[PDB]
Amino acid sequence: ISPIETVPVKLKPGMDGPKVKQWPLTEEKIKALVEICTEMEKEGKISKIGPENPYNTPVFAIKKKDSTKWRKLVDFRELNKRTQDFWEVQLGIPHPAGLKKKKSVTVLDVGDAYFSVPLDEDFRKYTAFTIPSINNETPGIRYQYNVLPQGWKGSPAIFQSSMTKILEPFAAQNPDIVIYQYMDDLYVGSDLEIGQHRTKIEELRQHLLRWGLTTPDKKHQKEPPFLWMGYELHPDKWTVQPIVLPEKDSWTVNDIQKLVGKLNWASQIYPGIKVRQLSKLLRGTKALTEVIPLTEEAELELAENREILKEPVHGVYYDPSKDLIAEIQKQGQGQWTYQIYQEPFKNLKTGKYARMRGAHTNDVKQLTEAVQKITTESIVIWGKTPKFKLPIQKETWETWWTEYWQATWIPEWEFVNTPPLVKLWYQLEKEPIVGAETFYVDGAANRETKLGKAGYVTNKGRQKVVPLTNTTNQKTELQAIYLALQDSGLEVNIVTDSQYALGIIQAQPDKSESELVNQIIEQLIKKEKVYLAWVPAHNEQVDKL
Amino acid sequence: IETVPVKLKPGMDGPKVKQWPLTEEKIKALVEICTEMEKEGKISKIGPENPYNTPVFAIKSTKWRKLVDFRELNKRTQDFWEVQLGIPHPAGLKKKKSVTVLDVGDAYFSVPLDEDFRKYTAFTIPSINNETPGIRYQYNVLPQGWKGSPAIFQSSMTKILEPFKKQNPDIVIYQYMDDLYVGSDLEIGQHRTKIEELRQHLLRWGLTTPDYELHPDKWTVQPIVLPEKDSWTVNDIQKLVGKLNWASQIYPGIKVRQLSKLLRGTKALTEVIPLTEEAELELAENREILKEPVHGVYYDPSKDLIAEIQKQGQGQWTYQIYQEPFKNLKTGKYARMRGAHTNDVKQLTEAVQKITTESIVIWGKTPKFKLPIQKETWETWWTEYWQATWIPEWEFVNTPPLVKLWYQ
Repeated sequence: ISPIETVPVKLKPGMDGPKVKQWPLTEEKIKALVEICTEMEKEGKISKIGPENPYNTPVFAIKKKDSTKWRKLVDFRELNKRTQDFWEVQLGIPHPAGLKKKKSVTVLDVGDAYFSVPLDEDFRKYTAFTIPSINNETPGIRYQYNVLPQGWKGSPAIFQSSMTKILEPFAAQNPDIVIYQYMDDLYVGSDLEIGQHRTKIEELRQHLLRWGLTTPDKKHQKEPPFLWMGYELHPDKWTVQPIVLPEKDSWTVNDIQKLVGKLNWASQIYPGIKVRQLSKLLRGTKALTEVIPLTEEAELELAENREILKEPVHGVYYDPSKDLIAEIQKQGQGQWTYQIYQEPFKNLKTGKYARMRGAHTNDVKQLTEAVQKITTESIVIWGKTPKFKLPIQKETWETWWTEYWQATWIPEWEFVNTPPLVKLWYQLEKEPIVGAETFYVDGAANRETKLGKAGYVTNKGRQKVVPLTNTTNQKTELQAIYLALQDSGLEVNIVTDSQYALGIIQAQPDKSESELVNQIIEQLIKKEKVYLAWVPAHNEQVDKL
Repeated sequence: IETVPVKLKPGMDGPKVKQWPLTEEKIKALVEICTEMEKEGKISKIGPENPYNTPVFAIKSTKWRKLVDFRELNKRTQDFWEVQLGIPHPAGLKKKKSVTVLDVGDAYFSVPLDEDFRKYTAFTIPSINNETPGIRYQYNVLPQGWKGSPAIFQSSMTKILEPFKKQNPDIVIYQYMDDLYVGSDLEIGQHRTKIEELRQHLLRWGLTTPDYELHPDKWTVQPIVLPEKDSWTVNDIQKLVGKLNWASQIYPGIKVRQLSKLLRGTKALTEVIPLTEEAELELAENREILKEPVHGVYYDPSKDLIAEIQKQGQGQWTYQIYQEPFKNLKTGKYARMRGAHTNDVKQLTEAVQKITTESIVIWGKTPKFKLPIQKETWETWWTEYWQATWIPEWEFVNTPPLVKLWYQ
């Protein structure tokens, strides 16, 4: 316990406290339980009140740290379900690339933290538990908690705000030293002459101890580099704790999930990691442990990642005096790579963007999406936005955004001449073309018959119809346009009654997960001038039915 | 002054909206503001026993203002406080030849907020890189942006305004959340003089008001009309037939079959089909039908207003406000006149604000927007040009209009 001010905790509106069964357990367990229980009553963590309390929560006794020392713990489920909500314990973690080099860093893990914070008095009656002697044929003893019980709903957040309040006085007396908080740890940084930093660490330790919170009195901090939340934090660099990529013959769903996870985790500091073909496999079905054979593309991606990974790479820490740069490169199949740095020799961090949605995608729209994702990330990590280095020409961009149907904001950015440059590969005409043949295209299919036709009729009197198997109304609508393109000169006007086809083509896509649309793309790139116009049905549409 | 008690809608729980991350500049601006406000009594730090949260933002009109996003608390309380304390919306305001908008939010900060309710005004100044827990406050006074605030204050406001309303029986005055809309049929000079009189009168009774005059005489539904050319082609006929077919969804008496028969044989787009007398008959009758308004178009006050926006290039935007599809209640166009001093998101923000103002003057409600913009882009940048105390509901469209110049 401690003279800390408790936080008031009420139960959920109109709820009663737990009144749960206590089935007797092994006699050995009961013995060890009474031993540790009366030992922590002596320390004021729990008291013993028998008569009037009608509440009860079950206790269990196990041995996970077999120090000839059992462990009591309480299933606080039914109580947790009945206690109010709290301020959400901090969701997320600080990324190392937003940390600033401090001349010295100490880590302090607070011992038995929750048990050292008092619990609001009028709530303690709701933590009562019982110990039976002989199959309940002889009564038992009943206790309750005076402190934050292990794994209760309010324990972590109440602990956090108690800790913050205990820190405030020391922080006021020590503006030059910096203390970040995490579940049980303090991370204390300073730019003081090392002797002063050590004296300050002992001052903070004695402060905490006088507030009831113990701290490692040894050569305390597991020294740098620090193994923190899957990270190596080195005095002047950070990286990820090494990632072992297993070599196996067969692969389960769970194992591919673990592999894709380790790879994306690695991708924040290892440049060039791809996961497209790895995760394409899991995206297939919702099977939980089905044996998925590895594919050819997935295996080359795994080889390339394995070759990136067996060599060490690190990141630098943030310096607010030196500005912030983000640079973007394309890879292929809607995969993009990027780096955040302040100097071009060492990165603050790296990352990948994947066009997830949209089967009819565009290189420039994707690049925009990547600039957006980076911008959000930088607002989170550093509190400002990068200056961007982008493989796109200014005329290209100014042309795209001015004609695009959405509104799109483009921060301060500088063109970089590194291939593969990002361009637009074709542009439809704004008005029909004089002296160019006009193709009235249309196509049709049957839902149940699954056969279809696609054709065109031209002003020169040219007509074609082509049959197709296992196609849809939409696929033949695009096939009719593809026919018009195939059979036309370098300037062609095309007329379709398919608003879906007009929508697809007018989206100026660069690649698709659809062979037909890629062939239309290659045709449109090949053509010199193409005006595409739309009309409704009910022309040549009736002849291809 | 004791507190008006605030009982939420039964079974409703409080707002639990996550806070957005902000740049360092705006976090510092919020820290400054809130330290002053805590010093003045207006807010107080809170414990973990308070699980609610409501986003905050920093906007600007030269120094930083804090803007709380109370949309969730609004729906969660004031859907019972448009009922228990509603402010009637004068249907006359829309007809006044001029309307000026005075900010009077600073009034609320004198009035204590009900004890039992303060917990639900909690907000969090966030922290960069998750490095520190976030600073947690709740209001002890009526917050700006909450719809309950002007509801509670309207008694005081009616009293304060009574002398001016006696002196000026024709001026219309409507209070929406933090602003008075003041409508008159005076000359802009006399109107601005009378606005200044109201300003000094509000100040005589201790209402500060800081320191841009809108005119609701616009056409209700801007009627879209087909182009007028001195020569027509096959493709011109095709665009004209297409634009006339889509209007058949709205004015059903669109009589176009003489035009479909006017392009009968397979011709090249650039060929010019002459103007048939049948064809000109159809065209004139259809222009005539376009001159008239729609039938059955009314304002259902039980439902919600819906606004849609289309980008038209060269800084032009078109919008429609409706409640059922094709039954437009108002249509218009916005155009930001500043070359390279405006960009797309600046324009969209200004347009959303103009549409919301119009919507308030006309109906007392604001519309839910269908914004043509990537969700995350707007979530990142909408504050950079936002100059309003309220915040409309909105959502994000991903299908483009293949109908662009069908609106202008």
